[PDB]
Amino acid sequence: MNVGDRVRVTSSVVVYHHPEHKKTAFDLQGMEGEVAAVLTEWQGRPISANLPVLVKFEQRFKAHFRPDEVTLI
Amino acid sequence: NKTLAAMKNFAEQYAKRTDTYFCSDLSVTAVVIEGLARHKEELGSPLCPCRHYEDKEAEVKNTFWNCPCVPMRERKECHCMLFLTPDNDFAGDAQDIPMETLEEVKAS
Amino acid sequence: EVQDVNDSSWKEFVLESEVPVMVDFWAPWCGPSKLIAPVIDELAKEYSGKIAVYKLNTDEAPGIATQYNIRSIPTVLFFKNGERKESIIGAVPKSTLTDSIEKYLS
Ligand code: SF4
Repeated sequence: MNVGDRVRVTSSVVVYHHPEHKKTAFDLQGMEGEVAAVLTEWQGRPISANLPVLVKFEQRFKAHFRPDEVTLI
Repeated sequence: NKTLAAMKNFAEQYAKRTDTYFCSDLSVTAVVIEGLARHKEELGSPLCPCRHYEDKEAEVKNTFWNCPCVPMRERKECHCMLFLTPDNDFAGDAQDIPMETLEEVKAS
Repeated sequence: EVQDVNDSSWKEFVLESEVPVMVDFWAPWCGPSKLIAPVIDELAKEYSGKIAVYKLNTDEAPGIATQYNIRSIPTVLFFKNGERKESIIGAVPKSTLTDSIEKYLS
């Protein structure tokens, strides 16, 4: 949405890159974090990133999402 | 090629490190690797060969679709079908591709 | 064989056909492209004069690929009376493509 918003993961997102669960399936739903970036353009030029919403959580752990997977607070 | 050999190695090493397997039709694996290599050459980074880009060079600098891409690193979803999860039916059981087969598809 | 279509032959071959059109957006160095190609070839024979089947190389014809915002490949696009009817992404099974063909006939 807008950079630096509190958002909740409200869809089944399974990640294999979480520090507490390195190289293992871990669902993210129900977690809360901040919108670090909304990837659409590099230097005013259009980009095809299909998970534009980057959310920073705790432990400096971050994940990319589709807009429909996350909700504002 | 030395680039193809470098690309080959990354695919083989990364597959093992992630518990993913190459396609049961290795000619498919061969196509992708070579496409990654061709992109490595002209663009700098091994930009995913199974997408269309409005701006290849900007795409290389956002790094999103730079192999291994964000989807494959976080969600293990690889749509070129280079890195297949065990449950996928197209997943063979090799994690190694002969240097020989990679040129065979370049001629084919 | 399934004929190929470019930037200059799009309007005619696709947008103006009186029969429903199934277009295969592909690329010479995309794995799954090699996989659907046979299926697209088999589906052509099966539905002669019932639907129009064409292949579009995204490298060769980047203007159309841009025009229809084709992002993932292979994509298979469906056209009825020059209207973009459907978008199926990836190495689609024959049955799924079959099921889509029926949805557009008489
Ligand atoms: S989809 Fe991602 S992981 Fe798979 S080949 Fe393309 S860039 Fe690599």
